[PDB]
Amino acid sequence: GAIEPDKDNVRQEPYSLPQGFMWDTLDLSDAEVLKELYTLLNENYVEDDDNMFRFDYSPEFLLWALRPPGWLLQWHCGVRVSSNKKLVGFISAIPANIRIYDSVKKMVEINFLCVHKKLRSKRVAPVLIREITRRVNLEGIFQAVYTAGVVLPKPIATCRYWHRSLNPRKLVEVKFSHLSRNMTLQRTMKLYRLPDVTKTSGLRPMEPKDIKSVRELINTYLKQFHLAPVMDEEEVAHWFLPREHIIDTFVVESPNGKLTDFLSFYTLPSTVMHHPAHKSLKAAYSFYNIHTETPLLDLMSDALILAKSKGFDVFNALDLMENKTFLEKLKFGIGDGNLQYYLYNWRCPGTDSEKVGLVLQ
Amino acid sequence: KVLSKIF
Ligand SMILES: CC(C)(COP(=O)(O)OP(=O)(O)O)[C@@H](O)C(=O)NCCC(=O)NCCS
Ligand SMILES: *C(=O)CCCCCCCCCCCCC
Ligand SMILES: [Mg+2]
Repeated sequence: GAIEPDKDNVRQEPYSLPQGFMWDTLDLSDAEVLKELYTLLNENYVEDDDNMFRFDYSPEFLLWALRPPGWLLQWHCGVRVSSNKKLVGFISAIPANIRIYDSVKKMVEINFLCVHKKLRSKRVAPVLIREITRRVNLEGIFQAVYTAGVVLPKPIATCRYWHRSLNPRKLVEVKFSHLSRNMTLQRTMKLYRLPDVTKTSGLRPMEPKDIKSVRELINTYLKQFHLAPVMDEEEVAHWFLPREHIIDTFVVESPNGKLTDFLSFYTLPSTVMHHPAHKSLKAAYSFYNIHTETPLLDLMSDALILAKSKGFDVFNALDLMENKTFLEKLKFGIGDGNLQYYLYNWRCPGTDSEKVGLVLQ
Repeated sequence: KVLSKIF
């Protein structure tokens, strides 16, 4: 359970930054500030282990990820250089109802912790963590969930990335992938060829009228996992209604009209930092895929077909939920990255990745 | 948080 009880005293004044820095609460409704945050992340956020790719979250994507129902302006915490007002730090919290084993707790999800490359090792990130903790506590929330590539003490789970090539030649050219150990490039491309049309009957984009049904579908499905979100109708609409270049959700409407399944994946390109011919890698990420009548394998096959039809170069997925049941069959290849999940102020046994039912952007 | 590539 909780390590420390809900506090009886929380600091009311912001924590002190090092000299030369100032706090700024970012209002992403100001296109100027949203562009500043986009630039910060596009130039300084997470890169692959060999520094060839760097996340390229779009401004619209940041709006989708950072303002779900109940979002708070004070939880978009930025840090600027005082002398020239340049944005050099950021961290964010968004509210969520998170079920850990049997306990449904109001928590925050922490994300987008980023400090400018030139202003690192100045102990800015620890102050950012303290300050977001303070701002969350003052709203009456004392647990958090988050993910990281770094191995910190006592993760609740470790998940592995897998990758399904959709544009093998490009992936090989930019060194995201490599030539098969014993096949020509051409035979590799033939190996990963997908059908031109989906197979599942009744597969169609999600629409507003689907909200409640989708809610019903996900909250039931997620019951089997040890860590998972619990979503109300507003949250379902936010996280799953299609937004072009951001989030795609397809539902399976049975003949009578009931929804029986749905698949979803979000759009998250990577900058290719040093290639003479390629500047970006278009990647889809598996989000939440719920099955009650369609086999999960056919579901994810259709997901791959749709991502391909939409011009994606690769389809990524973690080995959580039931994903291990289709990863190898659908020709995913194991990635070189591990994602750890962590709970703040909650002590509980760790679990396996297939018992993790939470996906963060 | 993690930008994985094919191993
Ligand atoms: C990890 C982080 C934020 C530390 O910044 P810092 O201000 O130099 O921390 P300090 O070493 O001074 O305690 C910085 O290296 C960074 O922004 N890396 C890229 C973003 C990232 O990896 N976020 C993941 C959160 S674990
Ligand atoms: C990626 O951006 C996650 C970075 C998480 C850093 C540690 C966050 C610790 C919890 C802070 C919020 C506490 C609210 C009770
Ligand atoms: Mg620093």
